[PDB]
Amino acid sequence: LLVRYALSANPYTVAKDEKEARIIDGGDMDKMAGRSDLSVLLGVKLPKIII
Amino acid sequence: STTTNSNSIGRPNLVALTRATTKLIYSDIVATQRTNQPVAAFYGIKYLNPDN
Amino acid sequence: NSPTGQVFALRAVYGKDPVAAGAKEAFHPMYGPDAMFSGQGAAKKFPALAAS
Amino acid sequence: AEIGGDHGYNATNIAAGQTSGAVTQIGPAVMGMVRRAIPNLIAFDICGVQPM
Repeated sequence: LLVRYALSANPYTVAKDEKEARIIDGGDMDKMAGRSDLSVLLGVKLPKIII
Repeated sequence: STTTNSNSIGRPNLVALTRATTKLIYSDIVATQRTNQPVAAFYGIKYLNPDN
Repeated sequence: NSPTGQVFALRAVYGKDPVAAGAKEAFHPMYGPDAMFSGQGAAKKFPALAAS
Repeated sequence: AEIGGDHGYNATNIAAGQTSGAVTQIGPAVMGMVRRAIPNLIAFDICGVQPM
């Protein structure tokens, strides 16, 4: 089985240290790390579950 | 062994447009009425006790 | 109907890799078809004439 | 006031759509595809044709 998709980031998400540019590829996560606006992450520190 | 590096893509498809507009809010925050002259005059009529 | 238009070409070549440097075009008008590739040339390796 | 701009006449830029002004192009058009012509065959009736 083969499945193909793009899976890009949304616009208004220029990569850091680049800013002004107009060919911005919103797929290369290595350069899009954190440089989004429409989603915000927040981790949570909790005590470990004993197994 | 013709791979996908031989065929060269043409015009990429335009899937989505993305405009940016604020949730403009002034119809609900204020009270509006169209004025027919360049000077708008409101009346404030107050009810006063004999001590004004 | 749009600025900066495009046009494609379809060079047809024979060989394991159609993009490697030096690949010979199949249906070339100036160059005769290699009428040994589908024949005896597939069975052995004919050396090419050179200097000396 | 928002000049249209132009491509820098660089095949690198023109295909990608990188412009100089505003409204970077979606991409080139598609004027068509040209492929090599098919050489014609010399009729085998000159020599013996004996279907086995």
